[PDB]
Amino acid sequence: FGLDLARVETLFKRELRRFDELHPRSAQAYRENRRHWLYGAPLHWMQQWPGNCPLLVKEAQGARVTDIDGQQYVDFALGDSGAMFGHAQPAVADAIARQARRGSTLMLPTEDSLWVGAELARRFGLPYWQVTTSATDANRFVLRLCRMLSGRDKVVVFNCNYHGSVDESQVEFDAAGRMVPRAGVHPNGVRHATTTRLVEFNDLDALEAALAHGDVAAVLTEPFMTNVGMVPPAEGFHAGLRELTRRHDVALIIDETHTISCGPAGYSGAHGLEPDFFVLGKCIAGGIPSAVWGCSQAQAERIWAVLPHFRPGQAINHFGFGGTLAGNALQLAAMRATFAEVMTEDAYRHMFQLAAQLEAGVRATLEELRLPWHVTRIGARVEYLFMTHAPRNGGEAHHARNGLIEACLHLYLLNRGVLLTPFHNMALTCPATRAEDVELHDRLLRDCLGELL
Amino acid sequence: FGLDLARVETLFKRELRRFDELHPRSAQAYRENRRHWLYGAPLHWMQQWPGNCPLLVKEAQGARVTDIDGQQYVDFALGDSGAMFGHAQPAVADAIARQARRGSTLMLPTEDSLWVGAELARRFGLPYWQVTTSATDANRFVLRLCRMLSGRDKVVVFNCNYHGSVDESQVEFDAAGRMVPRAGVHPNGVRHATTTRLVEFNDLDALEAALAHGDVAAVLTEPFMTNVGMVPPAEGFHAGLRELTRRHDVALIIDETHTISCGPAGYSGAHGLEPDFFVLGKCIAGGIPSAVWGCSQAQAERIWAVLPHFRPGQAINHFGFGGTLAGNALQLAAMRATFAEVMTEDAYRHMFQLAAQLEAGVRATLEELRLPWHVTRIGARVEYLFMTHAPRNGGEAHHARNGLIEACLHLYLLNRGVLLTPFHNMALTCPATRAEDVELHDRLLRDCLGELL
Repeated sequence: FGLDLARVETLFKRELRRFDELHPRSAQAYRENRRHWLYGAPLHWMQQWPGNCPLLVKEAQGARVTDIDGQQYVDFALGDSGAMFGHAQPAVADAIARQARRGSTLMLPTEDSLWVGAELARRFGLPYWQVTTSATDANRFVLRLCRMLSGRDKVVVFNCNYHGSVDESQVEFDAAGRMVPRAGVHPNGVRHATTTRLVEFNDLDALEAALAHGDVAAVLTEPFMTNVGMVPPAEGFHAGLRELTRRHDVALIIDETHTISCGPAGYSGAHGLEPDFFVLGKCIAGGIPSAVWGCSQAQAERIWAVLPHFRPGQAINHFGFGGTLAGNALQLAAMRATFAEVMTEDAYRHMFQLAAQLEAGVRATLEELRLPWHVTRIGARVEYLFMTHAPRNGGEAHHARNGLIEACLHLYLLNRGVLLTPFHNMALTCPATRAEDVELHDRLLRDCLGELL
Repeated sequence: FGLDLARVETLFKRELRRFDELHPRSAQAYRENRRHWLYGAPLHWMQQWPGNCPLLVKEAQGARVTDIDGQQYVDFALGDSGAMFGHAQPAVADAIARQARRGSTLMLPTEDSLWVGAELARRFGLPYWQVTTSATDANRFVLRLCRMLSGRDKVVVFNCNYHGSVDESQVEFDAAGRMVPRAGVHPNGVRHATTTRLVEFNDLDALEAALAHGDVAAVLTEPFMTNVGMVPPAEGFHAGLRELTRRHDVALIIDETHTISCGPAGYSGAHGLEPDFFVLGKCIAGGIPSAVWGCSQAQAERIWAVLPHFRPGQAINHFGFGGTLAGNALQLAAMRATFAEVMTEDAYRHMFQLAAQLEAGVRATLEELRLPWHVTRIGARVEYLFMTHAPRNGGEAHHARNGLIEACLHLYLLNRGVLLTPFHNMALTCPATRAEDVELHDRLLRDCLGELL
């Protein structure tokens, strides 16, 4: 990857010692938290920050975080996109506080549901919506409904996708081109040959061959892959994807949980896509677990004919999906504030300007140092990969990842006051990001890479 | 069932008209919400309230709800248990408001995690914990870990269980005693013979026969069934369940999402159960979607052996579970307030007094009217079933449910100011419930049943 791995290891060890010295109270907290949390924090992913323990946060506002050791950071991680529009957005926090004090969960709608339903249809261009407690659940539930409406059992996913804890998606290609369980993800009692057809992104011939079996209920995809580094769609890919799925009467599900970085209507709105289903989680409810999903009228009519509107006196049933706290008053209040006050054209304009600045800086560093790496931007979200050219598909991209180099870069920045999400080589801008914060990122990355070379 | 169904239909039709007359603004709202929500509200379950639409809530506090028509209710539904300790509990709402203003989701712990971890271990008597965004997810993720640690693929569940949108649980017995997909729940590409063994509750011989195949990773159960009416465990059943699962090296997962009504440490802490895993969602975070799960020391050691603590520089992986907003700062603040200030001995004592009063009142009415029905209480939660004696198992219980009678009783009460969850024949008390609220329930139920007889 253009670096001396011994120099990376040397720097990394020094930065691990620096991390211990700078964050003693977080380290003390980790010793205590390891006594009662299975993985030393409430979520096992939190163990995967670089450094010997996760930081404990004292407070955060906008793009600023302060830890319990008093260290201050500019935050480009933003809750791994859960806080994409910044921490503690005042309209959203105010809406959450107000609604909590007048009922958070009633198993009933409020007036905010009226506003949000109409907003979702206006913004995202599909008429009918539902709310879940996570993007994962939106994907699971849409796939169930697609199986119900179509009578077909298989879902197409793309190699090196991520759609959450959707077990049918947890597959990869092995060296022989066979679909096998994703590395490190147990098959969990699923035989994926019965549930899933796997294809590489940007391969219309392979997609045709998969759909032609006649057993595919849906294609589930990001419109631009973001969970193996960034994989842009090739020229003509979306048009082909849309055409093939129409021809084979296969649902096209577009998951914008990350690609909502592209604009206020997502990638789909910015590029004229025509999804059958649209999924969006992570960032829309101020840090309350939530997602929305939407569908076309044509899909809605097929769903209603296999799951009719409930009749008076009918036997109660969940029908295998929904959730007790899904679509609750608190979620809807937070969503209303987010869509009305936060996810605006002006907000995105600012985010794009700062993200473009960050992208240009990374690119200049990669060019100057002659690294065989590249950087990509989708709106507010910027990521680099350790290969010379943009990947054609997820399988290609996967080879351009490295745990040690990633940990070293991330920790060097962390110890000097910049947080990057540990799961990506990405930076995300929000309305509170300032030009100085981008300059600090840029300088620190350049310093780190220069020390390595 | 001891009622003439034509008389029930007649009363129900009258109450449907009454509902329309009393709630015109909610009906107007429904017409609009059906344009933008697939099932006319954010969550499709909300269509299953009786009456021609779900009520739109204006505000709620404690056990009091006011709708957008200005109608006032006493609430024994409490968000279908999501608001078990009342609406707008002041310490929990204050904690949510405060935390929203200082960072709600950071992909990092806060100091609240220190207190909450220690509290969960103290309260529930298992040492190690994790947080999810729902009870469903806690169940799914525990089952994945049990498959990983055991190398076995099957889960045992009980007929007419409910554990959330856990696909492997969605089975029932047909008329021949064969395991088939649960009515109204599509198999979703699963062949359940490969994932699931089904037994009736309170049947140790059948349980032994299922475990003896050597292919069961776990038994998943409520300790007292609450989702088909109430099915108490028989004398000696828990002792047998614990012993058989030990003998077969099978994990016992106890789901307390409802049975937390039994007391501050759940049914398990009242009755000396020895769960390998303990799951609790719905009510612990003030209406923020959340759940916890805990495991024994012995299970922790087996999990760490298959999924070791993350190492610096290791390649990132979710391993198939967790979620982006799981274990977040906002959830932890709400849980801390709940466990510290809300789920107290005094709260439970109040809840039990009012629930015992409600139970005794229902029973007096059933006995006076000579209905072939019975009522059961587990702590704060009271439910009747349309059969003379407590059911021995879920299959028996399922025959003593009836959509039309249930809708009629629920609507009669709703139109006269008492909310009951539409999915059960249950009433739940909270610290804000008042004696007069119980008296109103008692009188209205007696009036309804008297009109029918």
